[PDB]
Amino acid sequence: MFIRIKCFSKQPIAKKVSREVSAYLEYTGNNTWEGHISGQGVSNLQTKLINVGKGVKVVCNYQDKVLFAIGNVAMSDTGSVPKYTTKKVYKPDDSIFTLKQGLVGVAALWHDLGKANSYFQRKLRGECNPSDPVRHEWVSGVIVSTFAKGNDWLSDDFIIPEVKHSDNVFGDDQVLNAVLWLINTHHKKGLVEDPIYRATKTMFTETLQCVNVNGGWFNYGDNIDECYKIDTSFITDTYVKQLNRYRKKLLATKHIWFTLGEDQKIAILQECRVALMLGDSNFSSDLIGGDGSHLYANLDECGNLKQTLTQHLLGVTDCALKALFTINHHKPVKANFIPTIAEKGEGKFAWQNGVNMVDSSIDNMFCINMASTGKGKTLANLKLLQHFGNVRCSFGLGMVSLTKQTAKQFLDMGVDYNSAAMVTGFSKSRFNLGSESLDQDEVSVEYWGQTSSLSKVFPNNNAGFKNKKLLSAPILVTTTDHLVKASGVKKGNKQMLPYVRCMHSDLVLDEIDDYGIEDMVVLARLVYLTACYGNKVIISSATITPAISNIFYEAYSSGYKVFCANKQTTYKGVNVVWWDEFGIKVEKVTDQFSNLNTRFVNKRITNLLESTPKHKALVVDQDDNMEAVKQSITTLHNAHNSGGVSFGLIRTTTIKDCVAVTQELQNWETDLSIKILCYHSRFVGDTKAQMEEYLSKVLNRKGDEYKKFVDTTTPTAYIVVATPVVEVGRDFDFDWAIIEPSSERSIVQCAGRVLRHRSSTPTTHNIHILKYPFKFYRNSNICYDVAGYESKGYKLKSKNMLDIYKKESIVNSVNRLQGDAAFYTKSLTALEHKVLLDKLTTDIADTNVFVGGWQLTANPHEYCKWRRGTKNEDLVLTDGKWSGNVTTTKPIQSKIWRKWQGENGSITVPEYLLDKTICYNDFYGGYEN
Amino acid sequence: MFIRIKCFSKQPIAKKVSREVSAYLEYTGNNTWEGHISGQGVSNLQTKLINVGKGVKVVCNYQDKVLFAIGNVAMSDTGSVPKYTTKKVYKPD
Amino acid sequence: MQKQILTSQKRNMYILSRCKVLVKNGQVCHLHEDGNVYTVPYANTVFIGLAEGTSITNEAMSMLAANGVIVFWTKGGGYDMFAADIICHLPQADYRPTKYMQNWVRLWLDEEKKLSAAKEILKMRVDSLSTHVHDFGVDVENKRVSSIVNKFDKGVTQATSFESLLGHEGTFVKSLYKEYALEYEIEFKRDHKSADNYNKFLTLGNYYAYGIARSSLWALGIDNSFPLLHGSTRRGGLVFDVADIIKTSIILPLAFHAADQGMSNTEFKRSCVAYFDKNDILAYLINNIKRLCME
Amino acid sequence: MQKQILTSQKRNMYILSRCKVLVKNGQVCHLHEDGNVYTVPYANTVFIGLAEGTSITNEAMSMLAANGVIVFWTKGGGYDMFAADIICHLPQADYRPTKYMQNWVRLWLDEEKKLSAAKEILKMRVDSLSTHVHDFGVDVENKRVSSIVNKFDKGVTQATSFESLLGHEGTFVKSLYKEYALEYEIEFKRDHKSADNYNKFLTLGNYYAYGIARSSLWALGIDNSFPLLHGSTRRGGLVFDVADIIKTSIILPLAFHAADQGMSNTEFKRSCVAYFDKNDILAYLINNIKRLCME
Amino acid sequence: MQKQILTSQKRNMYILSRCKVLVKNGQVCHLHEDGNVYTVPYANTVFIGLAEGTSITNEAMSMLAANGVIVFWTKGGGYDMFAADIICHLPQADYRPTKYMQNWVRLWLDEEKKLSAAKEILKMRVDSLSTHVHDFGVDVENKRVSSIVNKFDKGVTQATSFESLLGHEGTFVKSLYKEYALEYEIEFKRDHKSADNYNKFLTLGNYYAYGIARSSLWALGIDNSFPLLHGSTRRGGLVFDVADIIKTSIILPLAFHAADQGMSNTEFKRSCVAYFDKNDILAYLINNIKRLCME
DNA sequence: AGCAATTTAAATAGGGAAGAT
DNA sequence: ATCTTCCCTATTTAAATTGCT
Ligand SMILES: [Mn+2]
Ligand SMILES: [Mn+2]
Repeated sequence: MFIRIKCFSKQPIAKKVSREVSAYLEYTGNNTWEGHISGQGVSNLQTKLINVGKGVKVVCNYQDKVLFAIGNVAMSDTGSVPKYTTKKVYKPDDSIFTLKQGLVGVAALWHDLGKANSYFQRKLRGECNPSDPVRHEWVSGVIVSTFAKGNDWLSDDFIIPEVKHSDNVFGDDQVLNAVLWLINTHHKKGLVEDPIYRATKTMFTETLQCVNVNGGWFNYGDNIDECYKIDTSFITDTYVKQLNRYRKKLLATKHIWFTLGEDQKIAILQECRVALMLGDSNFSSDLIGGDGSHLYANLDECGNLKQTLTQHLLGVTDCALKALFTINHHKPVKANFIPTIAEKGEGKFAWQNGVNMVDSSIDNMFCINMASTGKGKTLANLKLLQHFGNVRCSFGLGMVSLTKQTAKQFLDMGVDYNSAAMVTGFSKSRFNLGSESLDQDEVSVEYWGQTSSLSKVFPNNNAGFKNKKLLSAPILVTTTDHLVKASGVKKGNKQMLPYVRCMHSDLVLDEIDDYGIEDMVVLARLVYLTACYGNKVIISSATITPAISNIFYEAYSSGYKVFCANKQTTYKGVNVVWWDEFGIKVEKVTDQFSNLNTRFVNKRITNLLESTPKHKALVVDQDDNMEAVKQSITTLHNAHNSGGVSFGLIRTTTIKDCVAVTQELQNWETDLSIKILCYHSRFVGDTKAQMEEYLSKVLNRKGDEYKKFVDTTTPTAYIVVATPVVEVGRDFDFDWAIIEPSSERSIVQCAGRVLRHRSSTPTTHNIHILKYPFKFYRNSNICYDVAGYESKGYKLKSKNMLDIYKKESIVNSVNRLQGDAAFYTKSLTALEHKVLLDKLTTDIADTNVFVGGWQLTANPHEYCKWRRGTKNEDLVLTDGKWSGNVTTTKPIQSKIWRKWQGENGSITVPEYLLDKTICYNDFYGGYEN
Repeated sequence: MFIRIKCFSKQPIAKKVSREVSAYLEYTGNNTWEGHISGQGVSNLQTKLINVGKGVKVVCNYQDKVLFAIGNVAMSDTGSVPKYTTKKVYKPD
Repeated sequence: MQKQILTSQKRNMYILSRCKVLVKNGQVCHLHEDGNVYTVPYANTVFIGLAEGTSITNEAMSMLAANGVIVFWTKGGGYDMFAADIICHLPQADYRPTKYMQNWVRLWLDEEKKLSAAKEILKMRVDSLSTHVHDFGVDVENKRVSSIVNKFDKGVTQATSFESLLGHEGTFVKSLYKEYALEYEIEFKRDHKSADNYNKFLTLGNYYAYGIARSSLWALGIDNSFPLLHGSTRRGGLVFDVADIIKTSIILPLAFHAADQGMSNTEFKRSCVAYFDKNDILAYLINNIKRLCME
Repeated sequence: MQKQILTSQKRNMYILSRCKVLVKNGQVCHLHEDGNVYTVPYANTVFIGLAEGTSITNEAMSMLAANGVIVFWTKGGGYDMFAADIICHLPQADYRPTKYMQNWVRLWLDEEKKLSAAKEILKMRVDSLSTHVHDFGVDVENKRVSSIVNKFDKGVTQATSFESLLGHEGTFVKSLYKEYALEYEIEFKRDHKSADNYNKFLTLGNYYAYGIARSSLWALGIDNSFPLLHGSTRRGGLVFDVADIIKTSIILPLAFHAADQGMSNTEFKRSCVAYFDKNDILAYLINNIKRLCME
Repeated sequence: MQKQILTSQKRNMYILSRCKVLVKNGQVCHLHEDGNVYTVPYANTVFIGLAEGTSITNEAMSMLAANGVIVFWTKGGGYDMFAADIICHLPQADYRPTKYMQNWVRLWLDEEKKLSAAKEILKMRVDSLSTHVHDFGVDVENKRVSSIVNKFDKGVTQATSFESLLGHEGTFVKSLYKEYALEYEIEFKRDHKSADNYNKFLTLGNYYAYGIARSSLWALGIDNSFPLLHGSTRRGGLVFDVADIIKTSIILPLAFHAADQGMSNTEFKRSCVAYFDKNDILAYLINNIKRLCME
């Protein structure tokens, strides 16, 4: 590897970086180094070139592509190394940036006018309840609305009038309404409980007129008259001139505001709100010290009076203005040019040369990567990102362990920690034992990286470790919940960090089908927000349903419409890149996405069908599923075994179902040597982690290394009874599976856990589908709702899987890929597709995906909750002693193959099952006994 | 013929030679030019680099051997381009 | 004022994209829309090109023209199949050598002489293939390429009309483009309005070969307005004969290799510089028009 | 602290001549008498030889040894005829991995295991020949080299002692010296004291392969006092035993090509860096000596 | 400055600081800081050391190595050496490992001499305790310390395996730690990660002990990959095993005195090297390794 | 619009002195 | 001695402005 490093630096920051860059490369003179070094040498040079201080101006070239660029060095657009760069390059009708500046400046000088009431003064001094009857943002909004109703609010002297209690402060003037919504929602968004309003309201002001004081601001309301008697000590020199210059800025630019569309207004006001909380939290974090008394805004850690309200308003204004400037004029730090990506894929990765069919100069890209598992999907996503140049992306993945797997792939192929940042925000205690030096695994949290210039506008220089890893990451391999808060939050400033993260970075969401329906709705909201700033969305899901692919394209198309009309460019359409392991297709799609997507789906189906059938599923006829499991285990051991040894996966639905199947199979008298494992999610930290590592090392069938992790000498049935934790994110390979039916994507995923690593075709049948789910004996009205898309609004007419599924069927992604809306009441696949198009629809609703008008409100974050689960309290095992109503028990010790013990950790119990003892056990975790 | 010209001149003469050496070679940054030129191209570059005045500090490398060295530039004895140049090197009998 | 650098040994080669081209402090440079000023070596530049969002000034154009740098503008194509119109500023203030234009005129006006020159220039692409052999892509001396160029030479030998030359031209272009497609295992259709990298690399090489051809013609004073091959499909001037002498020998395998390896456009620019410089394709074209003119 | 680069993955190697090596602002740099201070990439350096007229401070050795750079001097016993003591300081402050010493000395003490290991390292000569081919010199697959490699293998298979081994070395090296010389049309007698380029380039490559071999030894912890070849003219230890794996495959073809193609000492030195990093010869010798000790 | 260290019997390990070593009038001298030159007699020295502020030249290096004066580079103090070559039987006449080295290897190989040498290294560690009596430290003749000594002597003499010797060695070492903690009125528990004065002072004193044991192992040519107590996978375990002899006899009382009076690190370094120079601790380790390896 | 003259100023290089090891 | 830190020391680059064509 031959590199060349050039320095642009002034100071002796052309000198103390010269020591480190002259420790690793030869000096060719004139502050230019050039030579041969290894990739780990590149990583070491990066780590000790960035850590040496601020102001390092370093460009590296590997062959002729730029390896890395330290700082905001413009470096190369076409040629490299410019001459002098001075000022005044373009200076356009910027319009919408002047609009955002005027809105943020006018609102930020009015965002805390409502702290001047006597209640907030005695709240800061501390002789009343610290919770206000009406929040000060609403009081400042009442001030601004009363001033606007009285005088002309855009060109007049200010003077705060006598204000009363107003239920609504939103009128008709679109720009005033924007300023009012920025003022009122500078801490939290208003929440609308009204069902008719949630049913009908769509527009900007027409929804904003329904935002009343009862949506969170009106806490208790007994001291309203003191909350609206206000002093007017803000009339000073610099506050009045700042208010005048920003109001006239808005006055001069609001003529382009009425030429915007609804989508524009929503996205622009979201940006304005994010910059306003950025400036407000930035000025509230630091201590300024000086004060002019008689009025105060915030308190220090000692509770003393600080940050008087005139200079508080001025500081929040300038900090929000500077926030806006750096978030709207940033050339963000991108990743290194990974040299182990750009070469050809060989063999089964040979489809990854589809990036040589995509244009490298497209400003936008919507990848739908429909490639099957085991083909290197995430490597192909990184290849697609690097085809357009240097990489800046957020790999948002479900589960901690899947982020760990993608991080380990990124580490061992070409990516160091100067470009990658693995973020899992829980600090799990799963450590690697055996040998620390001989590990060559366990990707960790260090991020030598490079701190971006956006950290100076965040509160108190961003944060410590976690938010520095969030914001400053070129490549952010993260759990997805660090990105879905970009679309907005209930309370606080947790929106700004993923918002500013997704503003300048691409978004790569892998296996989006494993998320929930509301989770997929907020993920497509994130896709729309990412496309709002021209970034590229890579979706990587093999079993995509047309509905999902369509609504994600429509979210990207609305976002790219926002980005196109935001830079005053005519919208040519979205560069959609359909991708699988058989080919690629790049089309400029502005309309008719459905026929092209279904034609690619049909081409992928015909490229999947002439291949040999790997998963032949038979739906059993035996009604009782206990003895159906027995007979199917006996049949698939007598048919599918490797010299007497067979691996079976009993995929069931819930935990007590799993322990019921386990306790039946343990007490089942047979000549077969059944060896039973329980693989559900309710387990203690230690025990769970141990199951994972063992299962990953015994079900690895790409080699014969497993022969030494199990007793393959004696003919044995190694059976793993598992819940849907096996069908998501597990690289497992079973000889056969017996599936309790809950949803068709569960069938396709548990087919993907059988012969995942081998290529031998089954002869007779490798999957035995149960006749009924076990909830049929508990609830015959609805049985597929647990881990399925059946529900109270979408009920199957019959629950028989002979009626709702094929008796003999080759299970692949084809049934999920096709998409059928008719006959959803008597087939599982059409039931699935129905729900997917009836929840992820092209409407705005309130919990929908095109959400417009409601982004202003708190409604999409309350009624569409990301990871909406049950109450979930956590019973914690502390050194062998349980906390709550747990009561350790003893398992049946009949056929347990492996049982790992646990002493620490915690189990997640729903509040429903907290009533009784969860009865934790070493073999199977939680049950009802 | 592929050459590389490095310049370590001071004063505005450094800028005046940059016009001529940027008329014939591409700019690789940090007062270093590098590119393909012809035989007589090198000559025209020599003729209008020397005639431009006194104080021109130009080293040219063809492949790895030094093509030319304008001035009394020490340039290369083994490696090329020094750093902390200074006085009192040898001082013998 | 010295020998002013002869055109065949000029080496630098650019197509400038999204930058206003100006002069700072003596030298011609281009300034992009981020503040970056990159200098143009105008004394050694063969041609510059101007893509979308480019803007050159007067004295910059003067310093290119008086030094003898042919300047064109890449956009202008508006049809569905053809690279329609490329606008090209000739440095005519340098008074050109004359008798090569007289020889080109005496072969252009005589119809049987134009046909004879049409013949030799059609086999000139055949010998271009034989001389300029790349290290990658196809091998020229395989059975399929030799069979098709043998059928092409046999058909162009017995040709007697320019429409027969246009038909045989079409079969030659279809034969090569598709054989390269087969080698690189892709499906190929030549559309100038396509997002596929094998196509816009071919249009970038169309612009590169256009610039090379006007520098070769202007070095001998030959105008583009004397097309020895003409037709309804083939209406671009003499640049659409001296530019596509070197498609299937130089550009099209280089475009397919660049679209197969799949980095950005700048490696393709630099690869065109490297192959036009190493094998002296400009001097090769000039010397071929030299042995055309005096025969 | 970091991984601090694996010593097989260091690519820079130097032999400095007529300079004062020192530390100036934490930089390993050699200063000549003309006032020129050239830095050295000490965290990427494999070795720094020091020729006549050289000098080095303490701190330069301190931060070369902390970065794992082997420093030797080309005088003393560096006349290369006796090859007794080329003064070669190693960084033993770093506590090296031990297991290669253990397997190496288990086979050393056992004389039959030493004889077998010597045969493996003698076969590594022809292995090096086959792996590292050169396109500017002797083809390895011609009849003379294949015949002499077959004769060398059939002689070293039936070998009984180290005196028999010493003789097979005479044959291989001397006749490969000669075979190159007859193909390079030069009457050549190997002489370390000779002035012709065919010998000064050979001694420079001897020092370069000395540095590569000694860095490969020290990497594994292997010293030099445990050689596999014992003889009257084989004074010098294990570093020459590792180094003469890559005379006739690398050092000798590069030296012969250099002399024939009139390279200067500087470019021969560089040609040596290019071959030692393009084929990754340091990792080759390190992995192959792991194959040698192993059990 | 100029510093003399007796090592075996008659040869002296010269340590040179703040001086420039070169050749004047045909023999090796060095200019010192005061501008006064000092020569060196070749007969009385074999080891010559280059401390901080010291540069040597090439012909001085060559003439020093041709006179049997083998040079090493060390951190200032003379007992923190980072660069040297390997002792042979003779520096010019032949290249053989030293008798001490070979004896060590043979003793290490056969399991019985390895066990006997492990017992012996602990016998001489108890001897070291008594031999090097300090003033500020605890009395070695005290009843508790003598009971610990006799417990260690019984445990080493009655043991037949290495892990028993490791448990007994840890018991003795931390029992002396406990005794010195009982002296200096502190709760002392040995951990490397603590930032208190006693633990970090003992850590850097242990690093000084590792340096002087490394010099003593190098000076008889003993390699750093044959530990007696520590495992085969422990990198540089023989340095730790030899430094164990003086860790609890010299480093521990000096470190506890240094943390008791609380002075800084450089003056603890000068106290450690003053104790090394005054009582000839390196010469004690040299004679210790001779008596171990000779048996 | 490019440039030139010409100021203005920020920074780069170097030498001497003193303090560390 | 070697090397580092810092203070002169002024020498040396980059920007800035502005008539002039
Ligand atoms: Mn507030
Ligand atoms: Mn505030």
